[PDB]
Amino acid sequence: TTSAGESADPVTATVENYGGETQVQRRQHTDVSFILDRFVKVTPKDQINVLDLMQTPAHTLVGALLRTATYYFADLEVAVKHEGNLTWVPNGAPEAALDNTTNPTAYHKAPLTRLALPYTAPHRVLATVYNGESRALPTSFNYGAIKATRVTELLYRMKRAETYCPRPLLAIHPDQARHKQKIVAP
Amino acid sequence: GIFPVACSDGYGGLVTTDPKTADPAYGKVFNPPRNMLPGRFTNFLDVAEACPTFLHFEGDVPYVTTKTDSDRVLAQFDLSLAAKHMSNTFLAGLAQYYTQYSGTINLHFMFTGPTDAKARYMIAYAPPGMEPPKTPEAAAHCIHAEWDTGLNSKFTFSIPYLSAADYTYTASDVAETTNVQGWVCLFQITHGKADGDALVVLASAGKDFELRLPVDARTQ
Amino acid sequence: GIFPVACSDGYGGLVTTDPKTADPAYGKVFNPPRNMLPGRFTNFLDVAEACPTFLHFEGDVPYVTTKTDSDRVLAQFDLSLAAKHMSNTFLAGLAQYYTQYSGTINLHFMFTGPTDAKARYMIAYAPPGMEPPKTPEAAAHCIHAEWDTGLNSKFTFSIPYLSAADYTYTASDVAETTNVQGWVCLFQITHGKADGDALVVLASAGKDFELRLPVDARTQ
Amino acid sequence: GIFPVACSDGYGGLVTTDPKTADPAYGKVFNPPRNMLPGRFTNFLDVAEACPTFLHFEGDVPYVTTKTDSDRVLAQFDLSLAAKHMSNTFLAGLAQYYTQYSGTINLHFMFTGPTDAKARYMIAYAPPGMEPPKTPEAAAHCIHAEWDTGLNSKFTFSIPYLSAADYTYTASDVAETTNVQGWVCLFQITHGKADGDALVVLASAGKDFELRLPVDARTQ
Amino acid sequence: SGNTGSIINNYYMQQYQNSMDTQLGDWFSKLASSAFSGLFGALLA
Amino acid sequence: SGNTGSIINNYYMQQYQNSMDTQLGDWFSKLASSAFSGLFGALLA
Amino acid sequence: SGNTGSIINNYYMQQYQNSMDTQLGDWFSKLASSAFSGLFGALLA
Repeated sequence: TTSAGESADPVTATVENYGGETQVQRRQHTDVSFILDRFVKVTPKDQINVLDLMQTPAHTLVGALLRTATYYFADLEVAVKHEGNLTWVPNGAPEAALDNTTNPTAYHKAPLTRLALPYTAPHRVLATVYNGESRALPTSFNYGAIKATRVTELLYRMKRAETYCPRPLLAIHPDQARHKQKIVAP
Repeated sequence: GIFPVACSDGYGGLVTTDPKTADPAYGKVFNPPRNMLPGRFTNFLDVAEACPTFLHFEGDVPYVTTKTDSDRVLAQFDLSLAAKHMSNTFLAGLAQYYTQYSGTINLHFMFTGPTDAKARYMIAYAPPGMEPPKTPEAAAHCIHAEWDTGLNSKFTFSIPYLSAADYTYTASDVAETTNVQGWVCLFQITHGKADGDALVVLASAGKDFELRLPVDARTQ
Repeated sequence: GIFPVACSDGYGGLVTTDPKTADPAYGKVFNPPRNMLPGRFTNFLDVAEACPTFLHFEGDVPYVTTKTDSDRVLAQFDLSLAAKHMSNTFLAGLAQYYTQYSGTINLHFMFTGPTDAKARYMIAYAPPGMEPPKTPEAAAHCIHAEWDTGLNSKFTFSIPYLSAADYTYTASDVAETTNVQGWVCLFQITHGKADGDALVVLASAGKDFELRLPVDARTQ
Repeated sequence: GIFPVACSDGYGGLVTTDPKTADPAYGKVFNPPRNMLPGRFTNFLDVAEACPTFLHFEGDVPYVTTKTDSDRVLAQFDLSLAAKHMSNTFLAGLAQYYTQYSGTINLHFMFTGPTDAKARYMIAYAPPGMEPPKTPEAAAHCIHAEWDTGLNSKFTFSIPYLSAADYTYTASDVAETTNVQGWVCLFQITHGKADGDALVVLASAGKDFELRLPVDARTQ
Repeated sequence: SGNTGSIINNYYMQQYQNSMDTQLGDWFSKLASSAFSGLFGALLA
Repeated sequence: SGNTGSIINNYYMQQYQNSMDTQLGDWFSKLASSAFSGLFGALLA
Repeated sequence: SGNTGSIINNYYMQQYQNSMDTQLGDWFSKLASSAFSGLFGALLA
């Protein structure tokens, strides 16, 4: 389809332009609320872990796909394998309130304890990047902090996820003619 | 008595993608309002279909240069979403996190030459099975299309999805090096005083492009 | 057979704030009657809104003294519920057990001078971003208000809630020492024979003041 | 309180044939369409009833040769689905994975001689209890049937299911060597110039043949 | 109703769960809602 | 329907349990039911 | 609705499960559906 090449309005020259027809296309596996609510591993510290979603790595699935959005809203539920007792603390409380047990602790039940946390940020929508102080994110961009005796592996997933204002997403650079990796085979 | 159950075996382990939701612990939270906030996308294909993104050629550039010699092959790249030319595209950014796809892939071709340079091009789809064509005479027998540079300077050609199976793998096989999904060739046929002038290309998701089966194969 | 269940993993641990109620052990208890018993409050904000409580100034006093010199700044305190002046207030008593709030904070200003001493005052709200004003000329360009002492001797000024975000933290940050939520300044403009006379101040919850997200950060 | 249950004992172990389905882990999968695809069978008996398969005789052959001597016994094989003659049949292929059956077993008899060779045959069912008959005179007193070779060259004789019990074992007993389910004998009565000519036989499931109680006794 | 979050009915009736209250025969919500507002004198725009 | 034996409805809906089939727009039961029977010629009693 | 697969109703109500959203008083699906197609000039067969 010949177009106006610079107006940057969307054009889709479909396959009917040279004969043929299009089929019914289903897009459930690329939905933004379906692709983001599954568990991802992050590396923990020993005791205190702020529950920021931008400490998910950039090589994983829903860490590199969360950074597709500029602004995101999602309720977090965590799943942490620990020993001792794990106290969750809401957004913006003093970090001395991690030791107190009136805050929502979870007693140790083998092997791990998963629990659903609300969106406790003051902002209407969180963000993945912010040019305010030249890390380089405010202290308000967190779901709170969890503190145990020694956390071993704590996992994030983010549900009811709404995303806004897309950002570029990068696949790794081939040095060959095409990036050929060893696919699974019998 | 009490209601007897059987604590069944094999069930109840922690699965990372299950539809079981975790029990709450801290209720009565009212969020700040977010309604009619600008720039929301719902599915990742609508970003990939409404926003085309550049390709990659020799020299880390998105444009391809007209050729003032007897050879008329501007570009000839294999058709996969793990290709070398498709690598910096957003369409192959999210197709790095899936296993298999189907549907058309739009290619957008904007000519950036001056008003006195004229040229015409062709793009053909060579299905797999033999060697890809090296001349526009031999590539006339593909599912091709031609266009010349005039007032509207952009051309969009939808790559057909021809396959035996209904879905094709978005990851080219590590050992198998024949690339048996297909080649796409674009040539120049002639040019008038179009030396050193460019043809910037783009790629977008098609009208009926849909991906499938998400995995996490670590971001190359 | 019996009804099969799957004893799911990750669920069922003891959470201290959960809505699960414990199983009873000792029933058939009838309490003594308590109906229409005087002095019941339902929410802690209604006590904080219907009952204003004093502030704290230099010398452990709630009143501020008129100033017989060229300097006209009676009081200038930063606006937080973890401030030094707000510390003995009931409003900052229960705001020590939450994380963030929103809404107006009423300030009540009762003048306790004799019938021959007259004065007039002003109170301004300096939003954060630059230094707070030190003269009533410079503080005329805030969201201010003036009143003079006459027959009705009490003045109530509702502090506006201006913020970028929808909720602001009730705990001032430990490291960050700029106090980027705001200042509130109250001056005297003039006074007639009001030397040594007082202005007792109070604070109450506003009409639309509501707190959020309770924690337990140990009672300082 | 919470809903009390009793985690019952003895129940909930992993059984390999149970009707409990496993909990899913990865949803939203749409298969490629398969509708009206050719060659579908639903039950394994319909393949065994609509497609007859050959038998096994001495010399690894399916055909039986006419006999030019005083002895007139073409074949005499015991009636079991673990027999030697029935071994290469598809009907005894799937009856190796069950324990017991009932119903008729069709035997198909195609004559492959030239147009000048004529013969007639008989097939009798000798129920268990005494020795099987060795002459067509003695086997006239069974539930027999005769046919001669003419224009239609195929004959189908349905073996009756006579038994005390309602179901008979498809596995002949290891120690018990009398084969107390029955014999089936087929003879020739005469032949005209049919020397060296064949009678290829087949076997199929009957109209009312149905198997029962699947096991896995390792494919002999 | 409290800090309950269950839509199902309770298992134990009402009297093996709590202590039943008995009638015989609130304030600060009425006190905070009778608050004076506006002005005291003739205002201008 | 298979080797299921439950009268209760499934917990997971239909699409988190199986893979959904898609229409586009059997044999040996029709082959075994068209089988010839009886005789081929004129029978007697 | 998400990655849920349960046909039963939730146990915890709605406000002990998620954070409730508040109204006050989408784009790329409208952007991708206004895409131009067909041709630009007079076509032939």
